Amino acid sequence: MLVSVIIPTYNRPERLAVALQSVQTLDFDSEQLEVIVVNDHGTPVDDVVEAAGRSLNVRLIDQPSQSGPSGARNAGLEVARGEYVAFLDDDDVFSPQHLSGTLPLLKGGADFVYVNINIARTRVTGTTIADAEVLVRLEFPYDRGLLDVTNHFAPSAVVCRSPRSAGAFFDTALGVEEDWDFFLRLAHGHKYRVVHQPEVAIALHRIPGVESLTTPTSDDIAALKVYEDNWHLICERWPAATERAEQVRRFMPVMYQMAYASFEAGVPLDHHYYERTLQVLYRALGDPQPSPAQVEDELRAALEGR
Ligand SMILES: O=c1ccn([C@@H]2O[C@H](COP(=O)(O)OP(=O)(O)O)[C@@H](O)[C@H]2O)c(=O)[nH]1
Ligand SMILES: [Mg+2]
Repeated sequence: MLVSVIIPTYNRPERLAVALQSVQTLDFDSEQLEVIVVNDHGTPVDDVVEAAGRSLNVRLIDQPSQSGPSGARNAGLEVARGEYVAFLDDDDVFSPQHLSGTLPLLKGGADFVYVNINIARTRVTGTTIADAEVLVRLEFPYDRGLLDVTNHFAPSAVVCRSPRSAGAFFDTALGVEEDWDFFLRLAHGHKYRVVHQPEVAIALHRIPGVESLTTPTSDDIAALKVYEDNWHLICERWPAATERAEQVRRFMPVMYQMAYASFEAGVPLDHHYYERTLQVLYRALGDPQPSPAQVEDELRAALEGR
């Protein structure tokens, strides 16, 4: 009744079990918690979910077709009983303080809370986040409209007042930045009151692999093209609610062009170039307004590695 956790999962049965165990080690009264696991028509997860059910009130929904992370999260939102919903992607983990650290804010009058994010480069558990290898963390306060510029967190970091009660859902046409579109839909479409909670963190696993052993393929260009396209899509859909954020939006195509040129020249970008761009854009939104040529230079240093 108090909290529903929504875990969409697709051919990751091993990682799903790590995510579910991180729910089992929540410091929380399990009487007030329901877990909804949504299999997006991948390989079965009944055994994983059966195991977690020994300690949790878990429900498995089997999608009859692969609909995407948007479709699968909606499947969970439609059936969620909790006053508040907490998203968890099957390859991230909660810290034990995930709900004890956010629920006071939601009950006190927030509708939307996001916590710090540790971008973990090695696989960790819910009780072992501090053991993660971490080069960058997403800990941006909510005082400059960075969210109006571009996405600076991920669903696993979000606890929010029931989107079904608001009639607010994920857009199934978006396969990338669907979460950004959704957060803007709550914040601007439904006037959710957003609050940052820096005392709580999750682990979001971004394990490097082969790409930095090879070079930019024409698929890094294809994927960025779709990212760029959806970014323009959502920008048109949700106008910035401040003129400063509206001006800083114009830096993202500058950054995209820099990225394309690098890819085309066969030169890889920093593995965290997006997150280093967040830091540049967060500065461009505040304090004294830097010049546009200074910011264009910082984007350069951000995409290089420095
Ligand atoms: O067709 C898909 C692809 C992914 N997912 C789920 O959506 C979440 C986010 O997917 P992923 O981790 O690949 O997203 P990213 O971290 O790249 O945003 C995970 O729980 C996936 O299992 C899904 O339900 N259907
Ligand atoms: Mg993921």
